[PDB]
Amino acid sequence: DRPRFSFSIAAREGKARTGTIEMKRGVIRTPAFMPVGTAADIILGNTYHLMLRPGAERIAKLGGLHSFMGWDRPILTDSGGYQVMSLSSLTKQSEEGVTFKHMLSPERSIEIQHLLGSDIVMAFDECTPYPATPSRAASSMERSMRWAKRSRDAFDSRKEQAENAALFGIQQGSVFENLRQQSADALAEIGFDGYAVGGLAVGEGQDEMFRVLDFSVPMLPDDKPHYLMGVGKPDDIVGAVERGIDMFDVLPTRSGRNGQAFTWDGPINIRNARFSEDLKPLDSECHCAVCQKWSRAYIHHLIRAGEILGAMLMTEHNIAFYQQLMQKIRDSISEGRFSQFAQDFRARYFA
Amino acid sequence: DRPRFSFSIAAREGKARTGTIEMKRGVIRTPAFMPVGTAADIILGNTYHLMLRPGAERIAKLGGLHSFMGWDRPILTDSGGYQVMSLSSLTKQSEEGVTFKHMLSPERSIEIQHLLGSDIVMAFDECTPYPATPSRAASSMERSMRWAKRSRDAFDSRKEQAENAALFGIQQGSVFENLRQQSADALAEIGFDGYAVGGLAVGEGQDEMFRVLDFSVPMLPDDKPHYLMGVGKPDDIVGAVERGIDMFDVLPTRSGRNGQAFTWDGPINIRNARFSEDLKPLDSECHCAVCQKWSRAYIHHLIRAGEILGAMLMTEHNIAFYQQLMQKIRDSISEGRFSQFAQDFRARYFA
Ligand SMILES: CNc1nc2c(CCc3ccc(C(F)(F)F)cc3)c3[nH]c(N)nc(=O)c3cc2[nH]1
Ligand SMILES: CNc1nc2c(CCc3ccc(C(F)(F)F)cc3)c3[nH]c(N)nc(=O)c3cc2[nH]1
Ligand SMILES: [Zn+2]
Ligand SMILES: [Zn+2]
Repeated sequence: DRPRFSFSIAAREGKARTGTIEMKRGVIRTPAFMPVGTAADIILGNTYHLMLRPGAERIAKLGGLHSFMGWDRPILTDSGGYQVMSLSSLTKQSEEGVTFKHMLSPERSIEIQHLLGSDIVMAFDECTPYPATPSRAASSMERSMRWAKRSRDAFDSRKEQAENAALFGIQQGSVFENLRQQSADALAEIGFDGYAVGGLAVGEGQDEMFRVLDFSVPMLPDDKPHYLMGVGKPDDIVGAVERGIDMFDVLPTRSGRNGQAFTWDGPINIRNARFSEDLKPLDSECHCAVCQKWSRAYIHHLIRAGEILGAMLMTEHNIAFYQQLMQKIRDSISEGRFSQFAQDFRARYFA
Repeated sequence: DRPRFSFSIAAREGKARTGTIEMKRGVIRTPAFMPVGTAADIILGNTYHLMLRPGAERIAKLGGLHSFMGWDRPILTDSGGYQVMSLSSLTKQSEEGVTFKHMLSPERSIEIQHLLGSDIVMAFDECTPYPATPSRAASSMERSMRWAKRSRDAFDSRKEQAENAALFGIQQGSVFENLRQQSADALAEIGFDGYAVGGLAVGEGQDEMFRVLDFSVPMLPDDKPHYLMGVGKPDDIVGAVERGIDMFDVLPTRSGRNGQAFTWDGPINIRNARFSEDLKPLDSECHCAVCQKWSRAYIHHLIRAGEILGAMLMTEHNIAFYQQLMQKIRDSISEGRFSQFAQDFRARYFA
């Protein structure tokens, strides 16, 4: 039987790594893309949504999220505070947690994720808004580190969870190297199964995000997986892998419902009239079932007609494109040609 | 190679028949349900929509509807006037045809259907509004019969169409037995490959529809297929088969996008809170892939969350339910137990 959690690195090129995470419910090939489940080796559950509808205790009554969704492989859940702060109408923050229109604390977040039955559990953190002053970023990061210890202790108190799931800590510190270092040190002292880079993809832009990754990822333990939260476009993924990221989480699903398809030649808006007579598939190389069978012209027609089928075909293609991207990344690292792949990818994607 | 068109009756029970239509692109088992293609042995194309977007000449440039949609089996198209009269903003009717905000005439309707490349072509008719006085129903039916002859002649003038497609005539006459008889006589004198009962499912209600079918279907040639246009709910289908109908055309697709699932125990609205914890599949006997894998509770969750996936699962189930219904109808007629099936179906569907 597979272990609770075991990360092995099979090959490296620069800071890029490729390998596997073994968990009880399956193996996760890295670098990994983790799509939303309601849209792969692992999918994301939506803690914030589920805790409100139908509620975590109701999901548990129905047998947990794996049974509920019909997915027997690993599931990752976020800790819910990012979404509370982004989407909730009124919020009140304190050392105990966040109250919103409900109190979400480290202990309650871990318990919710336990009731949902997810395999990779995120610590309950605060995603510092951007921009942040050094003082505010430090106070925020310090609270997140106290919450990371509380998250660790709550997870360890639940036997079923401690024995069968894994817990990731989340680095904060905004764009400041010294605070990122303090955060990494605090997380490593507590000890986690994996480490996420939090507080990015919050308006800073790709150049700044990459600059922060340049110094932040090496601060995390090398022998554990690195998860960049909230990222991202295909070019963000490639650049983050070049900087040592192993795991990524939404755009392909959102894009698919809004007319946007990803291709090796960049994104296209299939509703544009230039596709009305285009008999090529969405992407010329894509092996997905949509591209095996249907043209841009027909998908354009369906979306313009308001047919749900059009958006679903777009979404299927986008998810498959992302997984082909991840496979090409894994193969190129394993073959020692990832630097060349990244160069060729960018030249064509942006041409 | 299959013939252009050949209808064979394999078994009968009362007025009900089961058999096959052979056409060049495939065999159609009857009684047949014909779903919309943009949602089976045959699908429906949407003449009215296609003639406006992208236009019939553009569909032909793209290789015809079979290539466009990725469907190599038979396609049926309506003649477009029903939809023009239902949906168009302004219309002007004359002996030549209908002008609307375009002129659609028998000749142009046949040409459009030729450019689309459909296999079963409907004559261009007028669906008389309900209720209609005897005088208005007669004048309308008489115009439709003149248009049926023009449709026949236009179809026969196009070699590719005459040699590879089939043409159905459409009976009109509102609810009046004498006019239905005159219409059937006129259509049989012209000669068609199949015969549709038009002018029903326009607000008259099931009792009146069945009363009209009781006398109208026997007026059509017994040795040719009978297509009831616009029908309908599962109970309408069963009763129409009991009255000699062989072919049916939308509700399962519309219902699937509006929260309604068909089951052997009647329709259910999956958004209702009573399904939020219901672990049973949509239908307890359905063999479709949705019912093999997911619960009412999860489909409820997806639709309530606004996820496109929920509506698509509902639609897949509804289409599959309809096809299981048709298979049970065909099998029960072939086995001589259709009368019993209809009785058992109604008792449970309405319980
Ligand atoms: C978009 N930018 C971004 N997203 C971020 C997220 C949310 C991750 C998430 C949550 C739920 C889903 C769901 F679709 F499955 F619902 C998908 C992804 C973060 N989460 C935490 N905990 N700390 C962070 O510092 C952080 C930074 C993030 N930047
Ligand atoms: C709803 N009631 C109804 N629909 C009727 C229709 C439309 C059939 C049709 C057209 C297009 C589609 C599409 F979904 F594929 F687009 C699907 C079905 C009739 N059509 C003609 N020609 N004469 C009639 O006398 C008649 C009576 C009809 N009663
Ligand atoms: Zn594709
Ligand atoms: Zn089903």
